[PDB]
Amino acid sequence: ASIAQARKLVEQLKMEANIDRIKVSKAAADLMAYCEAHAKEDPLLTPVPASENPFR
Amino acid sequence: ELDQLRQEAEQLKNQIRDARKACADATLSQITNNIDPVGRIQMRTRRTLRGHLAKIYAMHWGTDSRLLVSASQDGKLIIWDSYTTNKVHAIPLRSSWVMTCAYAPSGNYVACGGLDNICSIYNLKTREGNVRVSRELAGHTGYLSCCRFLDDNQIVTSSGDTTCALWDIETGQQTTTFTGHTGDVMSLSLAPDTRLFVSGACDASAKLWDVREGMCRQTFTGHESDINAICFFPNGNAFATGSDDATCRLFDLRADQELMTYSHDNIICGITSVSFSKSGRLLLAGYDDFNCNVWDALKADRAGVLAGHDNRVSCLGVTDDGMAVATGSWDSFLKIWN
Amino acid sequence: GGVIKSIFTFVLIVEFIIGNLGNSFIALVNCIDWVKGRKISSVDRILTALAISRISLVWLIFGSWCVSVFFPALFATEKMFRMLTNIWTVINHFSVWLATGLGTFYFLKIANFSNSIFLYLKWRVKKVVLVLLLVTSVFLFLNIALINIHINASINGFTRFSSLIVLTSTVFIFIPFTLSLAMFLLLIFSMWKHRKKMQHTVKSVITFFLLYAIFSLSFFISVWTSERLEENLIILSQVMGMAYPSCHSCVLILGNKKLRQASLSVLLWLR
Amino acid sequence: VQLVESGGGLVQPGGSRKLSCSASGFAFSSFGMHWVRQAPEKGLEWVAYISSGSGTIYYADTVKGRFTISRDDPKNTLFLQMTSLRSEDTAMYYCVRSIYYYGSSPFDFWGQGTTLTVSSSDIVMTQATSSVPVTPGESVSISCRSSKSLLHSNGNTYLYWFLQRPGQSPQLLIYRMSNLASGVPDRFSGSGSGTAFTLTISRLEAEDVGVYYCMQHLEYPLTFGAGTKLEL
Amino acid sequence: CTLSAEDKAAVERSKMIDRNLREDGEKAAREVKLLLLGAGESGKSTIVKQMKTGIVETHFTFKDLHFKMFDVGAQRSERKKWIHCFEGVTAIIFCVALSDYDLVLAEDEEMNRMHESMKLFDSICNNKWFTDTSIILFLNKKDLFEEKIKKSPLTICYPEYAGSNTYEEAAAYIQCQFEDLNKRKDTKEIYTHFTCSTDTKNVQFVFDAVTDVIIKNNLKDCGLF
Ligand SMILES: CC(C)CCC[C@@H](C)[C@H]1CC[C@H]2[C@@H]3CC=C4C[C@@H](O)CC[C@]4(C)[C@H]3CC[C@]12C
Ligand SMILES: O=C(O)c1ccccc1Nc1cccc(C(F)(F)F)c1
Repeated sequence: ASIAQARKLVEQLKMEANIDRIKVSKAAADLMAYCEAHAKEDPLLTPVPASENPFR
Repeated sequence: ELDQLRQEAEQLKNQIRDARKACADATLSQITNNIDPVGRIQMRTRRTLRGHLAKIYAMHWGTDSRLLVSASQDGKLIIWDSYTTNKVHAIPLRSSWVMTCAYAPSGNYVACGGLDNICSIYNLKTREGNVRVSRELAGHTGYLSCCRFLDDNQIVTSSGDTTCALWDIETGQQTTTFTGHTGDVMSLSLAPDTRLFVSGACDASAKLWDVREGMCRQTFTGHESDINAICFFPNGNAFATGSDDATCRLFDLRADQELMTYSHDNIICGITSVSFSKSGRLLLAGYDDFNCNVWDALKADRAGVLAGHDNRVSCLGVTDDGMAVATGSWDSFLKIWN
Repeated sequence: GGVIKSIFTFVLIVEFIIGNLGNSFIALVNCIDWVKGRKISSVDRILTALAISRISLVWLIFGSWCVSVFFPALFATEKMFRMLTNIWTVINHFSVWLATGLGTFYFLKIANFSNSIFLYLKWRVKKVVLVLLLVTSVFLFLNIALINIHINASINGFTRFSSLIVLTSTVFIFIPFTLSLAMFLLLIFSMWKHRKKMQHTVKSVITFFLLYAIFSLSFFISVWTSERLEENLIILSQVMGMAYPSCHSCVLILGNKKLRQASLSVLLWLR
Repeated sequence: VQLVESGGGLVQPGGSRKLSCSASGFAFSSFGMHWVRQAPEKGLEWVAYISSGSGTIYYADTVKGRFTISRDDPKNTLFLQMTSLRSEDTAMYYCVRSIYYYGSSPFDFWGQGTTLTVSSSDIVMTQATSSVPVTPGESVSISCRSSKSLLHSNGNTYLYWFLQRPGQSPQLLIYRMSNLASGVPDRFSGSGSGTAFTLTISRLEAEDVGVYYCMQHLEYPLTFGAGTKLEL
Repeated sequence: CTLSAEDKAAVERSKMIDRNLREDGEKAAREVKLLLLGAGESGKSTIVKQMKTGIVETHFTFKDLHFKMFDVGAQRSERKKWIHCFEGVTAIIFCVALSDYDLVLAEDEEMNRMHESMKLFDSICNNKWFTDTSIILFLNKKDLFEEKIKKSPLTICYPEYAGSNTYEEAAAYIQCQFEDLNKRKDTKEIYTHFTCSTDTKNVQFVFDAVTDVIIKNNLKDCGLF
């Protein structure tokens, strides 16, 4: 019955708890590094010359 | 004992919360103090794709960044050439109620579905020259909220029955069913590696499922209302959740917590479609107030406003090369922005 | 003599006041909706076109009256009269046929008859209004040709010719008005039948289409009848043939709901 | 998918005939149709073309006025009415299906064709070789120079390569100078620079034999080439 | 021009697709879509036969008008985020069974079924998406209502009752009570008409309601009101 559902929920929580978590600072640093590395390759962020834009 | 199991679940939740609190020292906002702001981005409507005669509910870009598939309540999928406003072919849907569409990465198949509980996958490249329905996947006891092609043979589809499924095209059966969401699953986004995918649902929760295994690796709950849209970060280590709480949130896979929210006082309406720019510094989200707002990613600042839509914007997408933003809305007008 | 002429001049002045008020009201409120991005349906688009045409026509009529009053040789320099008549005929034809086209729009959008041809025409309101204007351009060209015909016939041999030009333009104007009256009467009949059937299971516009029709018929009778004060029949024709582009605009303001809300907003501004 | 034609044979000169190409196996309403010609021992020449909905009806210079091309969409048939025959029209006529959208494959399928015999500023592309002895399993190149640059401003080259096997109907090989038609082995490839174009065949087989023809598609005159013949 | 022959042909194919889209849209504009709703007992299926998994669509032509009935009772999910999918339906058919005034819900028998129907009617009629959408209310199962009314008064369902236990008075009272939940009285109109299992005339009431609603929509679009 509902006991099986509770056991499944507890097991799912147990497997979700045993994972490798890195520092939030490290995650933000990696995210901003990826944002910077491909920032120049972003036509939306930095509009390309009109001659080089397919959607003239 | 049921009470013992509930106590164990509560202890597990407390331990997860303690781990999340310990793993955080400074928020993403604090770390990005010295980053140069994006600045106001002035974007105009390069193309307007008229032809739909009803509210548009979903729109998906092709890999080639020129072809666009649009689904409307009028019962006809329309494929547009984006460079020059041309209708490639129009597919008359069996069920006029459609709430999702997908363009295969190869470009040969187009998926759709909706309140018919049916994933209709049509083949475009056909000898006969028409567009027949290759498969009609059945097995979801609820509306088809989203559908995304992993490849030409497998499709991930989320339904309102609090489930998602990985269907194989030829067999027509669910290879792997992902269950565990309390509320109706309402949007899904695949990672660039096409190995993990995150589904956001009614329960103010986004669960990151592994396609190959078939279990929810992590669950992130930070919202307070329905989650209507979701989109991966280009890296694959993060994603964005759009809710009815008027705030998008950036969730990091490895940190397993909310990195930063996107809330502003003057906007109280919900969020329907959320996308990302190619570099990831920009988060375009289609809000419920006939507008699309472009936020910074490293900062919770309004980079721009894509005003110009008469009605509710339901679909919002970004090309693979990031040269355009389609922000089709309920007024039956797809709009290409750049 | 002079007293009735002055009274009719005052009537013209007041009806200018009301007509410019109504037309400027309509054009301004719809332009405000346009610039602010508010709702812009087809009915207010047709109303904008109609109001602009009416404002042009009322200015033209008053200009004719002014050159009749400001300087009389400049009211009788002939060639000026030819150009003024041509411009007035173009503008008035456009106004009256756009009014009839708006009537056709209303009838083909609202009426719920069962006639086969009516059903076949019901679903083509934009096509029917465009076709109506295009095919009535033929009547416009025919009218212009006739106007030039009588002007040449009279000049080769003009107040009597004024009584003749008013006659021909009056007949041409009666045609689309008869069409509009038929459409409106049929629309009211269809709505009344529907209301009766659904009970088993507006007024001011009718007053207009009665009183204005009677007034125009009486003017036609006067044209066919005693022409006393020939120097003032021109202004009498001015007031009578320019009354419709003002009172019909007022009827439109009373009718359309957005114009009524704008009138309420103006009244709130008054207090 | 079949496009079998009907009508033809021996005709008294200067008379009139009709060629009926029967459409079956595909949605013929949504496809444009091209009537192309084949002289008894010579190459190809575009003749006529009617688009979907018959809203675009173009003809070659040789067959203006005399010819007529129409389509019965509900009946799924293509009609070519022929008036005022001369001795230059003795030839084999093919009906060709061509769908037109982004990434389409124009001239995808070609009918078998019907033979006709009567009693007694266009881009001129050249294939100067016109004959090249070959051996199986050999990489070969086949060139077709163009008078004007087929590289349109839209960024799409407009050179088509077809193959006609002996005693058969021509089959598409390459469209738009780079793309490969469905059902064609990957050995075939195409290259060019906007004026000079060439096919490359990695390995040659029995199927590869025949005649290869090059088509322009900028202006609707749509001149073919002399073609290159493969001999073992 | 500055276009290729292939490009021009593509534009013409786009024009043909546009013509087909316009023809289909003109056919659908003349067409009428209805949304059929039910609660508790959900006797609408029965009356489904009178005018004739996920969304169930029934097409039927009456007096040259093509109705598209939509039944959604099998959706069984979060209504609020698919209800907006039927914005623009001409009218909403709400079928409530009078027999529910006493029959209680299968779960939580403390709650009356008719009150559950009233709550659903409040949710649908007063919903933000259906501000301009009219409601056609069939108070069906009137035969069983007439059979059972003379056993217990309507106090069991509605204690605030001061009328007799005859069919006509009770029918009027339940009609009025259902209509009282329409907060936006002016924006939308409730067409109420009682039906039974054996009725071949309900199609006529549907047709009258839809023609009234169509005329109202045309009047509003023309700007009369
Ligand atoms: C039946 C009703 C609605 C129409 C009657 C109004 C028409 C016929 C009126 C309105 C404007 C009038 C014109 C206004 C000015 C002049 C200039 C004058 O030197 C000669 C007469 C002339 C040219 C008038 C002739 C009659 C005229 C054209
Ligand atoms: O005003 C005209 O000339 C008119 C003509 C034909 C049909 C309708 C017309 N006007 C109109 C304007 C508002 C309301 C109504 C009506 F109540 F009759 F429907 C009619």
